[PDB]
Amino acid sequence: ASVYAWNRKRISNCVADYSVLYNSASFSTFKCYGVSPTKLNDLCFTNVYADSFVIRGDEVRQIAPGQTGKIADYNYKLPDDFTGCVIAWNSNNLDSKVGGNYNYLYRLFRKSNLKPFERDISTEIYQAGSTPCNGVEGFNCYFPLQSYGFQPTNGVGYQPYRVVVLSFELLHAPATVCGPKKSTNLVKNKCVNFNFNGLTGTGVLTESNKKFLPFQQFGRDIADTTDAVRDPQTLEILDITPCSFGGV
Amino acid sequence: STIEEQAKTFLDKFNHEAEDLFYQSSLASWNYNTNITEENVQNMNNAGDKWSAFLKEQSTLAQMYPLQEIQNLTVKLQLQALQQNGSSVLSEDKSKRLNTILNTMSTIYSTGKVCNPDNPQECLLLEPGLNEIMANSLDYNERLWAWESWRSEVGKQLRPLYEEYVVLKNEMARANHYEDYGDYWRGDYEVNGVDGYDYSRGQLIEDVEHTFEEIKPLYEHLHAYVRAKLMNAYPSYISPIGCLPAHLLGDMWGRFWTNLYSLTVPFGQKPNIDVTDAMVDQAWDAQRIFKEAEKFFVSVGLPNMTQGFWENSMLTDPGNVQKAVCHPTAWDLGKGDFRILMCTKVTMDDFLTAHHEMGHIQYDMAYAAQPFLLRNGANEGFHEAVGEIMSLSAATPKHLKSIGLLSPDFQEDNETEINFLLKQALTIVGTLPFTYMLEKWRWMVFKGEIPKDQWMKKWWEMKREIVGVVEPVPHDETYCDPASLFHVSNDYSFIRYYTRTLYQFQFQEALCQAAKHEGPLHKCDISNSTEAGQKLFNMLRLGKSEPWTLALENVVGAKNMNVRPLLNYFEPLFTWLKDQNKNSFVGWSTDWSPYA
Ligand SMILES: *[C@@H]1O[C@H](CO)[C@@H](O)[C@H](O)[C@H]1NC(C)=O
Ligand SMILES: *[C@@H]1O[C@H](CO)[C@@H](O)[C@H](O)[C@H]1NC(C)=O
Ligand SMILES: *[C@@H]1O[C@H](CO)[C@@H](O)[C@H](O)[C@H]1NC(C)=O
Ligand SMILES: *[C@@H]1O[C@H](CO)[C@@H](O)[C@H](O)[C@H]1NC(C)=O
Ligand SMILES: *[C@@H]1O[C@H](CO)[C@@H](O)[C@H](O)[C@H]1NC(C)=O
Ligand SMILES: *[C@@H]1O[C@H](CO)[C@@H](O)[C@H](O)[C@H]1NC(C)=O
Ligand SMILES: *[C@@H]1O[C@H](CO)[C@@H](O)[C@H](O)[C@H]1NC(C)=O
Repeated sequence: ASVYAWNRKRISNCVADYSVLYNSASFSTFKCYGVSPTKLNDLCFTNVYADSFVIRGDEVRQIAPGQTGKIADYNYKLPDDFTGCVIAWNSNNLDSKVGGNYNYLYRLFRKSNLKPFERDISTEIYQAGSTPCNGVEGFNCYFPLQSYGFQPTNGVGYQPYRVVVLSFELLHAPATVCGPKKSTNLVKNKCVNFNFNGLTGTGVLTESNKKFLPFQQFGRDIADTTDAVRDPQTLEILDITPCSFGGV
Repeated sequence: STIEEQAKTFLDKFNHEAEDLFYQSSLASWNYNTNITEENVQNMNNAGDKWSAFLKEQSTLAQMYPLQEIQNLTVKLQLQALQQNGSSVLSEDKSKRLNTILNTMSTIYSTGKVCNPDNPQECLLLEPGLNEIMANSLDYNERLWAWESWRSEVGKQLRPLYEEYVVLKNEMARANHYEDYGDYWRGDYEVNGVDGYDYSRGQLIEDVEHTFEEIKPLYEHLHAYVRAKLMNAYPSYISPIGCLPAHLLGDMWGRFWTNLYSLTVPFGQKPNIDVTDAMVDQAWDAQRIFKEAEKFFVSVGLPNMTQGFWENSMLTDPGNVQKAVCHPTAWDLGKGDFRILMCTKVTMDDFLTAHHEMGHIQYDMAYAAQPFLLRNGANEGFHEAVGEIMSLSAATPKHLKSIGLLSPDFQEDNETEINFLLKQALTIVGTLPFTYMLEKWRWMVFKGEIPKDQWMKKWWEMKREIVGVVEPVPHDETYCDPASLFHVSNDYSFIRYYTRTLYQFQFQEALCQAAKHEGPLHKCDISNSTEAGQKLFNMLRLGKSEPWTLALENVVGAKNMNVRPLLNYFEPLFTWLKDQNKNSFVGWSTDWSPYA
């Protein structure tokens, strides 16, 4: 979509992988603000609303927290210290054509600065003078709407880079989705610590003759003693019991 | 509800609308100059007419803004350039004489004819036929015929055409409430509205004329030196008591004396600074020529060229069927598209032209942060002199010996540098009086205080006085040989070449003081100094957004056009010329001796 008609789609109930972005070897503005790109994988907040729009190469600097300008003030304003990341890449091979790609529009004028995280969709014309315009172009109408023009011969500083904006904030909505956690390797016959999804403990593997039910994550036997778990990785049952101990 | 906020709204609308139309007109003009077909001519005139008509509509809308209350200078310069009516003041029956006459001038000049009268064997066009007979041959008889082969066969049919051009362009000044058309061209240098910084339109004629009384004594000694190695080849064949023929000064107009170097070499026993034989042993090509030029600039501190130029522009002469002209010109298509249009050759001139035409491209992106209406030079002399100061630096011996073109054992005595500096003086200093006289001639005839019967007797009497040339044949008033030049016929201001020299040496002294060079200006270098590169790019990037009279005060502190920091470059040359002319007859009076 265009800059003035940026969409906002929430990503939730599924795991979002940011590792593939690091080795994509295609982005040119892989910059993160307010958080390191690596450390936001394991931990993250909800409200993963993604904003997608088209920004010209020279207009990249305009789109940044605490930075004002033309696009940042009349099309989409990023709040200062915005906790998010911006990833941009060249789109000349697809978002360009000979003679100008007249498909992305933007707002050139506005009476007041845009509120951060606001989408402006209106046909209202700029009113700098006192006499309004009745639909006929004159000396004070100045139709703000204009069409971007991108060509394959555009300079590197003017190339249209396809960029998206990710927002991260913690609201009352629970059950946020973050990056996946790498699984360790199996270890057999050793008093080893284990930390499953929610619970952790120490013990060793020992043979058992009793099968556990398949619709429980963990179980206990006596005196709130958790001694049974069910790995969901492959549903392969493994027996875990506290390892031997005693006095000398 | 303020006029200040109303101008920024209008220029923001024009900048995005015009840059879409300008990129279509520049792209259409580029394909016409590379691939000529029958359909490509109709495609270019269709896009070019609606682009020219768009500026006609925007100039009328900006007219209703009053100019007496805009204290901001950035938008004042934009509104002054946008409100130039141009051809809109003329009526429809008079505006049709512009496009009709100007297209007739280009087609008439494009007719090549060297077939001999009463001897019709064959004749080819101008470029392969006319240029070889003036630049290579050394025979007096046919060149005297060749002098009359163009000023009596081409200029005779311009007398009714050029006079119609100079009687309607002169009328625009009364329609624009100016004095004359010569004063209209001085409006680009005119600055008003600033206290103590005002530049009158009429003060420039006096200041230019006041600076000409020190150019003359330099040109007196320059002409005296060059006359001693030419009278050697013709002792008793030309008399050494009068002036020189017009058809023996290198070119048709005698502007550049480069072709007299083979005839007038000072000391040909030692080899010249020539590396044409040096590049062919290592098999140098067009690609390796421009790569070492690029790494010279990035060592200074300027940004390198973008990736959308090497795979997009053309470098050599492509194909065999494409007979498109490749005159060295700089292309600014807009929207980040920049091209160089020339045919490369392994010659002296094309290697220097490769340096000359790339500098305009490097200047165009420098003021890329400026708005579109201010995306230009400060005046017409800035964009030409900036592209030539790096030509002086590339000619230095450390850079020629740095790449490996020159021999590793090349001594640097007295005579290897006096020969180079005086040859540069003939192509730079020698062209200053020719540039000043022609623009001085055009101003009074545009002013109108020259009758019809006094064109030739005043034009010829100053060529004999200032330049010092005796006419090889008398010419009456029906000839129109001053209108044959490229710039005068196509409405080009020739004053941008006089201010080119005075600008390209103001920057040299300013940058050498920034680099803290210990020595004179002839041995000074600009390279290997990132402090001077940031100093220049700070001054290159202003463009037309600031007045040019403020641009001088930002570097030298003198608001006028100073001539003193140009003689200091040639003090080693001037003191030798003063000693060499102790006995020669320096200074000519009026001379009717040969053709009384
Ligand atoms: C998830 O469980 C399925 C069940 O067979 C298994 O095939 C798959 O490999 C498991 N995922 C991983 C990452 O091992
Ligand atoms: C180049 O010119 C030739 C003839 O002059 C024409 O046939 C050809 O189509 C042109 N190429 C393009 C890309 O227009
Ligand atoms: C003057 O106009 C320029 C327009 O480029 C603007 O940037 C600057 O802020 C203005 N200054 C004042 C004092 O109005
Ligand atoms: C330009 O032309 C308009 C009418 O077309 C006129 O009102 C205006 O005064 C002219 N301006 C100049 C500077 O000649
Ligand atoms: C131009 O210079 C920049 C900065 O040193 C560099 O990253 C870039 O690769 C250079 N361009 C080329 C074509 O080498
Ligand atoms: C110095 O200049 C003179 C010219 O008068 C020349 O003869 C001499 O060779 C030069 N010096 C050297 C070392 O060549
Ligand atoms: C200037 O820079 C060039 C870079 O190639 C270097 O070769 C040369 O030695 C330098 N000269 C001086 C005097 O620093």
